Amino acid sequence: AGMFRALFRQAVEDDRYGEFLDVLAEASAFRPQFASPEACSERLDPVLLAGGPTDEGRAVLVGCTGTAANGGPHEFLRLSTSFQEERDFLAVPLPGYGTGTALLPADLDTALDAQARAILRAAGDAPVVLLGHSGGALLAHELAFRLERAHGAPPAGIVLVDPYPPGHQEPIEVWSRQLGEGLFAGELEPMSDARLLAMGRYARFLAGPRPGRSSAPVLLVRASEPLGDWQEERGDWRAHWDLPHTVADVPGDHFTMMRDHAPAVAEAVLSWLDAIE
Amino acid sequence: AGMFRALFRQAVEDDRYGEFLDVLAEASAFRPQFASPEACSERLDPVLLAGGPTDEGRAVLVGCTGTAANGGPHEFLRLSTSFQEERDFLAVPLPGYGTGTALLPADLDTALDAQARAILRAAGDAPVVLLGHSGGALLAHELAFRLERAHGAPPAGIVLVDPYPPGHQEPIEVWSRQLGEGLFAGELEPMSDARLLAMGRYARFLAGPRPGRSSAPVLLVRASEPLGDWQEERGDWRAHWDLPHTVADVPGDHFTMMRDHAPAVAEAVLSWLDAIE
Repeated sequence: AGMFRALFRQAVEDDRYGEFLDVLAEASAFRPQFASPEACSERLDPVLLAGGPTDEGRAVLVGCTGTAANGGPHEFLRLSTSFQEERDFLAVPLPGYGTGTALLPADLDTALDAQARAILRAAGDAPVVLLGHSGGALLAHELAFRLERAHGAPPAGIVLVDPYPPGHQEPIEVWSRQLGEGLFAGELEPMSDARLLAMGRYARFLAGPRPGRSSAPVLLVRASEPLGDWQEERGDWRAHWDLPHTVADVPGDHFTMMRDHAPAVAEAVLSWLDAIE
Repeated sequence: AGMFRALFRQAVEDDRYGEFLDVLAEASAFRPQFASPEACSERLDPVLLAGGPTDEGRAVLVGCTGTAANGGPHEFLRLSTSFQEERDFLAVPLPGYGTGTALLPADLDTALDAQARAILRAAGDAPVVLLGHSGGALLAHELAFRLERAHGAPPAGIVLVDPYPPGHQEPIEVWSRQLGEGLFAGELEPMSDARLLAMGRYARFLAGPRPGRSSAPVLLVRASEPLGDWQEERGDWRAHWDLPHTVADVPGDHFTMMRDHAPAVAEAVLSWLDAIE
């Protein structure tokens, strides 16, 4: 399709994923934006992917879509099947990826607020537990902090699946070629240039300094196999979070933990949710 | 057309032409390149646009295509008609703008060597006078120096039409909006994203330090009208070259000197050529 995808393919071929993500971030400043949560063009209505049991007061799980330009509403499909008959699971879209092409958020807080309003409509009064994978894990925690402080609705918990926060990103930078190759392997259609610009823009959002820590307890779910090669002498390659409530290790790598081994992730989540309520 | 064009249009509207030319330069690093003049994909066969009188040892004019993404083989068409029955006029393409998409040069010297070899073939035994406008004027001079220094064959002269070399570009920045608007106004079809990356790549080449100075005599041709508003207390808005052999002023501004007033440009060239030989 478009030139950004062709350039990005070349960048991954030449092992320069990070350099090209910076180009996408810079280019993204020239796309139409939205600066107030109200100015948002898309409907961020969460999609119900699994139903809980017929009852009460139980937490609903909200999946926070990650930044992958090849992603979208299919991200949590495999995982959600293990929640059927256990928990409601809602998937909330990320602003800037839809349709027409969606406006990009002016800053992260503008996108988080538009998500927070959509989640509060769909969840009604049930307690909310957020879940995210990789960059979606970072976004789930930033959203949890936004719901606390700007919307007076603190979530009951956060599930961070393989997060690599600023200061602990080194292994995911070393494996950046595998991230890029996984984006192309995961194409169900050619990544549009609009979505690659969204991906670059959110990546830069989530690299910045964001000191707030949510008060909600954190479940840290970690892959057990490394995504690529790794020298023992470089230390621990694993995902990381500061002071998690619970830590769970599941089979698979950064990618296959949410595919072939998604049931192991679901079981860690379900046990944790029962414990904390 | 493509996303780069739409981004560029937005950048011009927001008075950010220069910042977006930098995004194009950075992005252009991920296009396939050629590193040897042999490895150049397209053939740089110079096109004969006007023929001189049939007789000897008269110089032929070589038009050095400029950097504008909206340019190409039409650039010298109205200028060349005034050379018919006076001087051979050849237009040499600029590598990376053609065709399958054209390979970009690894550095400016690589592209200049490719042009140098096509020109030496096409000109045969005739002395050569190089001519260029705006960014093409900077390229004409760099080509003149390459021919003298690396190929041992200095041209008989250089015609620089409205050059703004590094160190003398304050008007080019003050008028950046008008330059961007003149690019879109000059479109005969939509600027392709490949040509926009070519333009950004050559613009960065021409911003870098290039110390070599040609020993060929220079005709400096300047526009007489300012392209935009300019407080004369700043200094001179006009085009500049150090130690020109001759200076000629022609009607029109930076753009209209070459369309509406090309005959005035041609007449200054033809009179200068007779003088130096």
